[PDB]
Amino acid sequence: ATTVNGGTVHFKGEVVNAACAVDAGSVDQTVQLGQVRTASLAQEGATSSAVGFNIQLNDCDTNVASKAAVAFLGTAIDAGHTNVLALQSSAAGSATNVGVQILDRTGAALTLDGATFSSETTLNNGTNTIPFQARYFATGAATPGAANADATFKVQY
Amino acid sequence: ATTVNGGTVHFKGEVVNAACAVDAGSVDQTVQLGQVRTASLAQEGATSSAVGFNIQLNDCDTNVASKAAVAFLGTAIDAGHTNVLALQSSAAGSATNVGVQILDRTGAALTLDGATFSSETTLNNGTNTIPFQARYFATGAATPGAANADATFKVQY
Amino acid sequence: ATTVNGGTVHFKGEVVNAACAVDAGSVDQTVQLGQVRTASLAQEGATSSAVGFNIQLNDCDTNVASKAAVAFLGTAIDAGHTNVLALQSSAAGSATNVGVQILDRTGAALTLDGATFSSETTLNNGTNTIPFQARYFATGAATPGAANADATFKVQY
Amino acid sequence: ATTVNGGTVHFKGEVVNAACAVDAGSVDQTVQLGQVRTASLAQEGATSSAVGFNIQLNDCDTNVASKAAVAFLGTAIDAGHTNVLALQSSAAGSATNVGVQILDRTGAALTLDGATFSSETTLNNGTNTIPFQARYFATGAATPGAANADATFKVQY
Amino acid sequence: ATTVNGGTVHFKGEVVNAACAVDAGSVDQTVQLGQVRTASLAQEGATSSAVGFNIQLNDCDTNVASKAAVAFLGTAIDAGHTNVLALQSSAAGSATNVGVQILDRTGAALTLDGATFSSETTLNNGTNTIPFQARYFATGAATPGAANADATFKVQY
Amino acid sequence: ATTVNGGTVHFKGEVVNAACAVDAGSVDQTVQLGQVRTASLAQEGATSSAVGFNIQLNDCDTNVASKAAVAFLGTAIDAGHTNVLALQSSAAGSATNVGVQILDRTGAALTLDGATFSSETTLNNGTNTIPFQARYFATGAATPGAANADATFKVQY
Repeated sequence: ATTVNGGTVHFKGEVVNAACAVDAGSVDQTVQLGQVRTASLAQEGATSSAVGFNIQLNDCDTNVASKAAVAFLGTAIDAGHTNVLALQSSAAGSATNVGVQILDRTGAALTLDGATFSSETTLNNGTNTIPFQARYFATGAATPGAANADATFKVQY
Repeated sequence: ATTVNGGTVHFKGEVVNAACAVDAGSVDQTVQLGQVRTASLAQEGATSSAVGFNIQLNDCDTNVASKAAVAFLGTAIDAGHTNVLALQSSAAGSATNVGVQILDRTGAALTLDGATFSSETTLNNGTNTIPFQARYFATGAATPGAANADATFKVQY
Repeated sequence: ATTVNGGTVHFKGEVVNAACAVDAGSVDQTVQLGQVRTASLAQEGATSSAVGFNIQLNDCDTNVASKAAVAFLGTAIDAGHTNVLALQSSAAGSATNVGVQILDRTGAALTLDGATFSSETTLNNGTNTIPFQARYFATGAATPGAANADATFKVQY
Repeated sequence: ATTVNGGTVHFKGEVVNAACAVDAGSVDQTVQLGQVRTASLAQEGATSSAVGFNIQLNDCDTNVASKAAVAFLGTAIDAGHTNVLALQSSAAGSATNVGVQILDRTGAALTLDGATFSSETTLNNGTNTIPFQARYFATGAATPGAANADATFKVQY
Repeated sequence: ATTVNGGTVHFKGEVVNAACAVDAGSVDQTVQLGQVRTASLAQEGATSSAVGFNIQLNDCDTNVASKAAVAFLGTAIDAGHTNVLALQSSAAGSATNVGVQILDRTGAALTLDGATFSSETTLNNGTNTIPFQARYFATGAATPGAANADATFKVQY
Repeated sequence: ATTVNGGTVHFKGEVVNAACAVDAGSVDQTVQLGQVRTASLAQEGATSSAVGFNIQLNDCDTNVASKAAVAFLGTAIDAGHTNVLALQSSAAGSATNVGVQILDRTGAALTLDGATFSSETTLNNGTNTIPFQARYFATGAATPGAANADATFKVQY
């Protein structure tokens, strides 16, 4: 009695054929960076502190593959600096001459092409986790405003 | 001085005459499933792990009705299997011979007709929450690709 | 002062005498299919992935009728295959030996005659929504080009 | 080499001398009304729900004029009811004893004479938009069939 | 080799000459209201709970202007109640004798004329955000059905 | 009993013979730019912040082709500046001496001819995504008004 309709529910997923699958808690997330002062970013080559995140992998069989690495794809700020993201801004006066890198666990930047791969990682029989860091990078004088970036990634076995 | 026009803002809502109303945070949402390997879906009757969601109800008076149940409506993959969604794909080569079910809290699939109702649930004077789960189901051999589903629902008092 | 004429505005609507009326957002719409490769459509009986749409009904009284179904009317590609649309092309070299079906929620094709009706659907006191799917179908070898189809429909109480 | 003629292309436009000009996307458009049941239109004074549209104005200087209003011109169904359109039908048995009004943002009908003007509207330096609504109106008992209306308009500064 | 055409991409934007510009994430959005029971809207003067939204402003210089306020423009349900939206319905039997207001941060309704402005707001050198609320309002007895509204806005410096 | 006709439904799609097909969610879309102040666009060579979009590809086989790139086709504002769109305006006083570019992931403008191609991109076995950015560009002094652009594209394997 007194039946009423509801709303709508969507679904998102994938079916892949590889060694180890990507956890559902890491297909889309949001890492914060907080704020950073212009006095810490004065000249070219300036660098702030870094925060970290991770990529979780589940149902990981060692008998079909041994190691794993990743690769990233974004948008360079300049053809001279081929390792810094551009700014996925809101087209309403964001910051100028800034950018964010991606640091490997070995401690180096990555080439944003989708072909440069990172170092290897030995796996287990189950849950595996690979950490990464990110930090701001400047190519000169900094300006106040806003800053947002966005990128995708890709793994290899 | 210097007045400038803005943009446009829309509104969506309903007015219903029933016992307990649907929360605004659950008329439209998006639950992720992540990924799943083809090796876990080999033969007919294959089953992966399940994630969960919930439906929130507010302003719920016990004096006009006691219990509540739901029902779902989608699209079957086959007339033999009357409890599995089809794939609301992008018509660009998604996965084949897969599908997603809906598991009740009593632990059974539901008939996608909009007439089969679930078990009852005792209510409170205020916020009430009913949980559900979903998981992948196969009817044979699996293929790589993509997978998206979509369905609506309907309650009863 | 300084009065200037404007343009012209048209109106389209209907007045029907039935149980439940058709929403204004679904008397005329356009569903996309994107693209599809010829390698996925090789032999007779080939099938691609499917996208979905819906028909919305409003002001729906249960006291005058209980269930509802639909029927479609188009143009067959052949008298042997009485369930596939032809191609409402632009007469400038579109694709050959392709076509689009309509899948019911029970998971079957429909006979394009305007007399074959689909399965029933229980109604509410208000907004009701009935989903459907569509996908490409081939009767042999496929050719590149373009593809457009068009059809009408009809309901029953 | 191998030159072939094409087709024909037309042009439509105006040159006016006033404060603010009419956008090209609103000299001719088509607003739908969907359907409406005869049970909602039973006696004289019956009223259905309303949909809305808008008129867009561009290059609007405030220094030459301040406010603006509109006026409409159509065909009355009766000399007693001087605010309801007639039915621009197809002379093949459309609906009887129906009609459509035009509601101002202040919430009143308009006199279809081309001399009754609406309320004022303060302007900006650029894009301005004035909304309006329309709904069905009856003067007695309704009949099934079809319904189409058409009208023009005129502004004032 | 094997070059294939793509689709079509559009663009929307504005160029304004003022103090502080409107963020791209708020020129067009959609706020939900969920559902509301008829028992909470019984007599004239009835009121339900409220949800909130905000308007984001970027690249905001304090040296050219100090404060800011907004104004709204819609369609009144009645000339007696000059602060309640009408219902931008689908002309297929939506709800009757309902409506939605707009509450300022000072806690008052707004006059839907496009000339009544709200209270001031002190600005920063960059991102600024102004919140607002909305809730259902009734002028008598409520009916079941649907409810949709739509309005535009306009700022001042 | 009491059968009533419905409306009309259209279909749009393509059949192509290439390596990787275009997703249905990206044959036609609309990216917003919001607003931008005239003070940020003062002289020739002025530049605002950028927003981003992407092109999704599905059912992508690596065994028939390896890399992919795109090309664009629009309308230049001048024969001296062969990389800036014109303004697909409404012929009612839009902005003057503005325009929008397209930035590659390598960080350069593109020649609007339909023959200049972008950089390569390594592919996967399935879903692939290629990002791009867009921003306003000026060739002198800016004017207030409106701004809309439109372009098509084309891929290569």
